[PDB]
Amino acid sequence: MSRNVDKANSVLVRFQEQQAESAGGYKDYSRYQRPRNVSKVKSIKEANEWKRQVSKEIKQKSTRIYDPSLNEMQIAELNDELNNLFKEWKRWQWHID
Amino acid sequence: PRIKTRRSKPAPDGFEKIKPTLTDFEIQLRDAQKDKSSKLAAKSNEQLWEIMQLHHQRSRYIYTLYYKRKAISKDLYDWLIKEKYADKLLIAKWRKTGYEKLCCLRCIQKNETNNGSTCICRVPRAQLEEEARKKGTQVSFHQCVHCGCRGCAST
Amino acid sequence: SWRDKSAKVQVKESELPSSIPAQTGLTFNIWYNKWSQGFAGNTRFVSPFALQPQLHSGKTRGDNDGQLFFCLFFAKGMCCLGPKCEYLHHIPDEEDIGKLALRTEVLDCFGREKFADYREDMGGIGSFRKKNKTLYVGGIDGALNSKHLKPAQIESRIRFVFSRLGDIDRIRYVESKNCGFVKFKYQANAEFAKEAMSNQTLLLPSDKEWDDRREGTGLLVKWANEDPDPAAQKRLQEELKLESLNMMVHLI
Amino acid sequence: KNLELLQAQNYSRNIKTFPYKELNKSMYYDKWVCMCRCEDGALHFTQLKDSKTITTITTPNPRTGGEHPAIISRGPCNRLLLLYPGNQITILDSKTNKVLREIEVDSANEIIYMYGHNTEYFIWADNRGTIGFQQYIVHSAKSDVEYSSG
Amino acid sequence: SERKAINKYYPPDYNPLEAEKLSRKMAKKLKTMNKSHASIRLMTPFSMRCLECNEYIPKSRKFNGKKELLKEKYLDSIKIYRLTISCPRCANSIAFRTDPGNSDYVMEVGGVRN
Amino acid sequence: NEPPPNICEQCLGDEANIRMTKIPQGSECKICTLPFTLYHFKTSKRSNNIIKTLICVRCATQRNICQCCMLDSRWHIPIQLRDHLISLVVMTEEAKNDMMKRFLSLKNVKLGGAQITSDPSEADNIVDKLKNILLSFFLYNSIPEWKITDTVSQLLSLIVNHKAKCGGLRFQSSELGERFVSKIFIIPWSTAENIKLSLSLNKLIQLEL
RNA sequence: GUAUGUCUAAAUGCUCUUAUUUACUAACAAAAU
Ligand SMILES: [Zn+2]
Ligand SMILES: [Zn+2]
Ligand SMILES: [Zn+2]
Ligand SMILES: [Zn+2]
Ligand SMILES: [Zn+2]
Repeated sequence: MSRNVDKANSVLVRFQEQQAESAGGYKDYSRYQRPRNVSKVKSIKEANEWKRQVSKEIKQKSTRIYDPSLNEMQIAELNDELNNLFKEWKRWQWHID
Repeated sequence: PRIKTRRSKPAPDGFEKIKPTLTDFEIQLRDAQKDKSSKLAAKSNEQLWEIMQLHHQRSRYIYTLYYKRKAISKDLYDWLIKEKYADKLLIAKWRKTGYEKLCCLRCIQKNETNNGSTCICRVPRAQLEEEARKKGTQVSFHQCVHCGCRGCAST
Repeated sequence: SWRDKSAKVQVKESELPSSIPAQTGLTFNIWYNKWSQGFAGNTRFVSPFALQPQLHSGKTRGDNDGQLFFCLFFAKGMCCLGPKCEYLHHIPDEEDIGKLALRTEVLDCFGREKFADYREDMGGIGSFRKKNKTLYVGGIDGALNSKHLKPAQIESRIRFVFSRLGDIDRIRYVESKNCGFVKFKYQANAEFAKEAMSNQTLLLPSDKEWDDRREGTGLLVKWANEDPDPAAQKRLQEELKLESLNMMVHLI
Repeated sequence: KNLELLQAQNYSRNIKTFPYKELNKSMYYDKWVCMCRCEDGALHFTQLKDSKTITTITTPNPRTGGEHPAIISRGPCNRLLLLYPGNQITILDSKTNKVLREIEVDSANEIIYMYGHNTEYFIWADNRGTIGFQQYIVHSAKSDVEYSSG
Repeated sequence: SERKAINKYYPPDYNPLEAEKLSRKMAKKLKTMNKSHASIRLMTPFSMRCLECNEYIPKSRKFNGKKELLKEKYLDSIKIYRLTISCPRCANSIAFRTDPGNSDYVMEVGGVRN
Repeated sequence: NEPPPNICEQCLGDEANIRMTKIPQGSECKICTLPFTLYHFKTSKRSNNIIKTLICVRCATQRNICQCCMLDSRWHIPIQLRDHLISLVVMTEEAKNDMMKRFLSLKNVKLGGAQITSDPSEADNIVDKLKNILLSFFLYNSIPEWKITDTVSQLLSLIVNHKAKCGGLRFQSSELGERFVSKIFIIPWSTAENIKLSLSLNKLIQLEL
């Protein structure tokens, strides 16, 4: 399990995380992938967390896309990615509450 | 008390009479000796104070029966002393003049204190009160941080 | 009139004063009392208690002995010592302020060292360099559980909470910034107010979201970074001048 | 003609603990009656089905603010259903002390009934008569009633 | 605390099978582990030119690549891999495949061998 | 070697005997964050709460202040105020930086003004100069609410916006109000024209944002 | 000797597969009869 990722997703760590989730309510919304279809999330806190995560992602995307080699295609691709992120964020701002 | 290990003989004559009085104390002690999650410094201190008081009280009871009331045999008293029940030094202090009402020994360790003196408890309420009156303020101290002893003095 | 109003206080009994931390992290660090191996959680949670001062405020073990400093816990609204507390339980009156006005430079009305530099977030116990009586209120959205209220209503609510807590100089709610500036007469009073209203809900019993006030995040009450718009500045300057004049008079 | 005192304890009268049925090592059901004392961030539950056996189980209280569940009900396999204000339900394993699931029930009305020995689903009910299994809704909320129990 | 640590501490209740099951349940949800292009450190055997900016990355030069499994195996039961690299100057994704028929590699729309 | 503590007369107390303990490198000074000896005294034996020194002697010297009070050694005024007065007749800029503050502390220049305060010559002169220099109901028509409240009390919840200049006092009692009216700056119930105009303008301003 | 750095506003249970590993790390060391 060299290079840290393996360590992170080693069974023991996972178990610990699960335990934390069970007792006290420590989740790491960084750690899990954000769900595709909203309205399968009855809790508000979770939703908020997800929204926050997406915002963070968007910010990250923004930070990188103004790099100096602007003509490279990665940046262009991200522009679409950025849009997608924005859309997701908007969706997360649903009007149930 | 310590634990019996056939070192000293089980007990002298009149222990059966007093035992039920000083066995109430044990229960109290047990209640005291544990995690009262005090969550607060003052509260924590209070339990210690209570414990100290309890310790004092048993000794006083013993002392009272042996010296003042004199209803218990010398041998029995000696045995008690040998055991952890009574405090020997405390008893001695009590027996001496000016120390009869005495919360605990470490309230008269002059070495201990930051200012080279005894605990305030040892000041008779009278004097402190008088001082307060002279000043303008009301009665200043309630109980010391060693042991809860509102007006320990012999007065 | 706190003296003749009551003696007793007993705000939150020592059975239930507080649980110790709130689980961020995986493991609990014994030395810092803070959860470790992770940081996910906005952390600020609403006070379970509050200072309803008219009910609570009272004589203390401190009052009799001649304590200067007021009870932080009382302010927060959770002083389990109550009448046997050594710190004072009332809203800082003028006389009291006057009495501890010598010390009020170095340390707060709670008897705890004011710092030389402000905290970067203006978040707690103000600096001794800059005297202040002026509190930033914030997180009013969060403190009201995202309620669609009128700004005016919010302002009124703020006034109600803060007037009770101390002699007000002046208050401003702002729609654009989404905040509530308050200014007091006495720094001590301001400090007390801050202590009280840290992590407090602005909601009332009559509101429909009273039972879920705990689930939100409380008021973010902090110190005021001075207002830049010019009239205010001018006023401040004038005040300073007046103060200087007073000082001069005292001297001569 | 004779009675004896077996037990005295404090409890939390606002924690609604439903009596759970259970099958004997013989072939009938005993009603177990249950009481909950929520103190110092722990839950304490004194149960009995008769005068011969009184058990008390201790569990931590899952909520970080240490707030009390309104309703508590047993599920299969050491599952404990804990209903919290705002219609939030925590399933806790009573043997491991682990939090298994956190469910937010989708109802503006206060949940007033929650039972777990119905055995893949539990049943809950609104103060307006919404009844759901957890999932599906067998009955919708009425405007003209209020319930406090079930 | 020391790289050759014999036994990692477990909680007093740790049903290992159960734990494993739990992990599995929370592996589909997991971000890492449920993804492709897992990282790797590799030296470049081909010694090739980055097709965009013509940067002549020579033999044995070390990179933090991404190894990903190609689903279409060679023959039957011997896997082949895509091994992503970036050129030092321009950030163009070079990669290559390991077709083991010739005991060597194949370039994959990154650069050219020379 | 160590220099002595600079504690003022009002700081220290009113008595002819005080006992204090010195705690060498006790705490870091608040200004400089640099170890120094804490002196802490109890004033009167029995009077509660200690008075610990919060600053290093050097820093005190530089600012010319009580090591407890944080006030001018001479005039007993907050550093700002004392310095401000001097300026009126230049002020200190404490540099609020981890490293730089320490450096500043170690410098021995008497920062700004302190010199004047120290010397009988200079302080006195400054003082002289200063001397010379010296020698329900809505409410309409800036001043603080604590003054307004006081005024109301004298006359016997009190809302007042300043951008509006519109103070809606609510005693919530018909007795208090009817006493208030008889016992007596426009004050109706729930150059006049000019005033009205100004008020209107204020209202407009309030309402545009 | 398992490198590193920036980046952070405050669906539920179910089971079935194994005589393995898309395993990762190379700082460590390098010869014949
Ligand atoms: Zn004593
Ligand atoms: Zn004592
Ligand atoms: Zn004493
Ligand atoms: Zn208190
Ligand atoms: Zn002083």
